[PDB]
Amino acid sequence: SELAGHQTSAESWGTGRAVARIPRVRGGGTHRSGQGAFGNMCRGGRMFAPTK
Amino acid sequence: TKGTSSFGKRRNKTHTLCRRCGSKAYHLQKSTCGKCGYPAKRKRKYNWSAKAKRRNTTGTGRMRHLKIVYRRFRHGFREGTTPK
Amino acid sequence: GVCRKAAQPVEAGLQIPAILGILGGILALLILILLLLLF
Amino acid sequence: VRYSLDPENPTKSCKSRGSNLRVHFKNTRETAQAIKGMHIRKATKYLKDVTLQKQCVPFRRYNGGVGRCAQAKQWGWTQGRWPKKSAEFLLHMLKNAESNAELKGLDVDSLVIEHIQVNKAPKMRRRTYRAHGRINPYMSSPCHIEMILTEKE
Amino acid sequence: SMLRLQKRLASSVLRCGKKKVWLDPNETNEIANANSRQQIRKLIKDGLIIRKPVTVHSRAR
Amino acid sequence: SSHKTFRIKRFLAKKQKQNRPIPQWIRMKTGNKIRYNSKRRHWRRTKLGL
RNA sequence: AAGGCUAAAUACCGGCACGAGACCGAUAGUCAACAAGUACCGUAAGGGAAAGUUGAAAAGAACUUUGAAGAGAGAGUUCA
RNA sequence: GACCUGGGUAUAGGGGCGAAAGACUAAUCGAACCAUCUAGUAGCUGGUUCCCUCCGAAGUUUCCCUCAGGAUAGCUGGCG
RNA sequence: GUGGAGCCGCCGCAGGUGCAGAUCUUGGUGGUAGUAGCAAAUAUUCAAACGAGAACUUUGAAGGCCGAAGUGGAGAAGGG
RNA sequence: GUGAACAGCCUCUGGCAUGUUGGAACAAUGUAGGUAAGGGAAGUCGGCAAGCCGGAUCCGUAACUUCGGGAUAAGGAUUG
RNA sequence: AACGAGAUUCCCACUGUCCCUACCUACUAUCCAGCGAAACCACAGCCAAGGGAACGGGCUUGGCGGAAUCAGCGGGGAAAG
RNA sequence: AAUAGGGAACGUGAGCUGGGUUUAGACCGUCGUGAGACAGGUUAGUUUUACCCUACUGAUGAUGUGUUGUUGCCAUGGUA
Ligand SMILES: O=C(c1ccc(-n2nnc3cccnc32)cc1)N(c1ncccc1Cl)[C@@H]1CCCNC1
Ligand SMILES: [Mg+2]
Ligand SMILES: [Mg+2]
Ligand SMILES: [Zn+2]
Repeated sequence: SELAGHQTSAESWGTGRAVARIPRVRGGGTHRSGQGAFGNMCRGGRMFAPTK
Repeated sequence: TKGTSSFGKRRNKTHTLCRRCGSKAYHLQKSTCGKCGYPAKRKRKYNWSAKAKRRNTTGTGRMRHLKIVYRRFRHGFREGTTPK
Repeated sequence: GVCRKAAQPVEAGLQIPAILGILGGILALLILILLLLLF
Repeated sequence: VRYSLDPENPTKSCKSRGSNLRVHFKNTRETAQAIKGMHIRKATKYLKDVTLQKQCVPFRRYNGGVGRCAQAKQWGWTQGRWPKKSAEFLLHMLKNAESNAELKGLDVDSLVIEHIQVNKAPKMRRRTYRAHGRINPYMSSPCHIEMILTEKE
Repeated sequence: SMLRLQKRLASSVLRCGKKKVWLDPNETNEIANANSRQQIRKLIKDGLIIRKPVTVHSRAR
Repeated sequence: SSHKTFRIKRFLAKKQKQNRPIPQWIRMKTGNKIRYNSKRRHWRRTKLGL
């Protein structure tokens, strides 16, 4: 994965509401509302040191 | 009164649906458009939103007259009738 | 008809109230009880 | 289909089935304990008096908050409740358990309910509306049943 | 056997409110037949839907 | 609104025709897997925005 | 010097076609193997998913019984 | 009555607007929202996935806008 | 025991190579639990019908309520 | 209709089933509405809460005062 | 002077604020019929002293211990957010 | 008669009350060029959840005695 795996625009919650500080996606609506964004941990995310 | 009793005064629309882009963006007070910038001559595309090109590049419509170029070109733009 | 409500409609929808059910709970700092702890 | 513990006297023991019938689980399970091992024409006469609140059904396992009643002293227990919908459906198909039995040529007046079980169904959803703009699910909990009726000889 | 249609169609042809209309429940499978407006005007002529006049509000006292 | 212009009610004619169940025989056909129309806009649940 | 022209060797992650891969195998691979920039949200800029598999063949359970129907019991199809 | 109210129009982020509270500007304001630069930096918390066998410590020196950290020696292991 | 079409040993080579934790991520399911709850604005009752089935439907008779700044009759905007 | 009145209360014209459910019993604890002998703020940070007076007529009106006010002052008497 | 949902003190009238509580009604709560969530959750739950990271529920030594439960209850769980 | 001193997470907020302290408004005094500071002063200022186990208070109970009932005794525990 060259560089793109990051075409999902998101940010961390930034406060201790009750979830982890991982970036969460924006908006509302669909099932990809507050799910996990990029990071190696998350579903639908980027990979650890994406190969060159 | 800041919350739910203020949503009751939402009655008059602001963005009607435009004529060229057709995207619900034609701002009626300012007489312009959101996505395309309708009273301008040129089409508002930008690099900062790299997906918004992908919504409206060449190849996301019908390509009614470039299904005709991308086929007539590979024979070299013949103009004669045919042989029977 | 016979199967227009029982075999057309029973696949039509049947998950449409699950349009998630929520978008997150954006309840925005409900620690309104100002506490301030002795200073 | 395939049941649990298909019968040891296979010609002379009947069986029925109902699937995805919208009742509670915890009220269809615990009306099935109370008729387990009972003669059918007394069990049919039992479930009528449940719905008419004459002769209750004790709750032995799912006894959370269930108010007491006096008719449960027959079954050695202090808590009871009278399910007039749960003891309707498995009244409605003990009708259909013996409707198959004499179709197989079995004398129904010697049948006793040998086996009966209740097992849950995929919980179908709809939604509630709560405080501070939150949503929670009203989940129905329907249940399957399964039963074996055996003549005693 | 709904009669809500006849309750509505009568109270525009009798010029009256929806309350005041309609006595006589004996020809129920006759008044459920006519769902038109011209076939509902025979039931007034046959006297099966009546006007049932106004409640009293005497100014005597 | 009931004071609507022309370019709305030839838009509302399009979002009324395409809000319709499927014919039943096309579920039987070769090489499909669709079994119910999912684009059915229900007029109280989901709204258009003009 | 303060006027001008010029192929080649060269750069290509958009385009039409292609060919191959010590790759990934459906929570992976692009977001999208399916009616995906679609359903949906937002006034708007914009944000944006879920969802592949019966069998070799529909041969998709005729017919009989119970029940208002859902659903069972038999019968049957199939090596299953 | 320095009154209340519908629609039209004007004013846009270091800017609008304010009979002045740093109020209000789409539930967001002592600087709105959307997208990119950007996976921004972190001497700081949280985590860091198989087994056996051998060896197995350190919190001290000197200096630093050093005192929650690093350099240097000390102590350790592996190789000879 | 199921399963129905691919798989493994050995010498070497190459890794997106091994999970109990990260208020991990997606998905699933309990315990709580047949519990909390179905309590703002007075109020229903009798017979008949259609019906497999009636406290909630219709029809009547009575009892009532809103009471002309309406719980009525009509439009704008919005909804399509 | 009453009343100064589009006040509150009740009724006709015109609407509806008491507001997303009923059946039985009438414990505590609340929630909303009331009453209480004798004392009358002793309660409490605090006369908070609740109570009291409330409409009309005929009398009657002080301190102060920018000479307009205080003022429906206070204090009474009548009301079918 | 007037005026003020402005702040403070006293007086008159009044009253359950109180001395000192009591009763009655409505809607709940309660029980049944039907439908039925979330908060939260290591494992769970009797106490005294001792030591201990100096105030344990689980260890030590003692005291002791019966199923399953309902209506409450606000001491504890250094409760939960 | 006496108006003894004390402890129990400075007993006691999912028991209450908010008076002061201790947010944001404001006024004065002193300090500071100033923003502001002030165990100096005053006024105005949202007090969340028990349905979980335990403790307890009540209420059916449970085992053991063959089923069952009546009349009883009391180990203990409370204490005026
Ligand atoms: O409704 C609330 C309210 C009360 C508590 C929460 N909290 N607190 N911690 C919480 C954790 C989770 C969820 N909610 C939580 C939220 C809101 N009010 C309110 N009351 C007092 C202070 C602040 C507020 Cl906003 C209104 C205000 C006016 C009077 N009527 C009620
Ligand atoms: Mg999957
Ligand atoms: Mg004794
Ligand atoms: Zn446009």
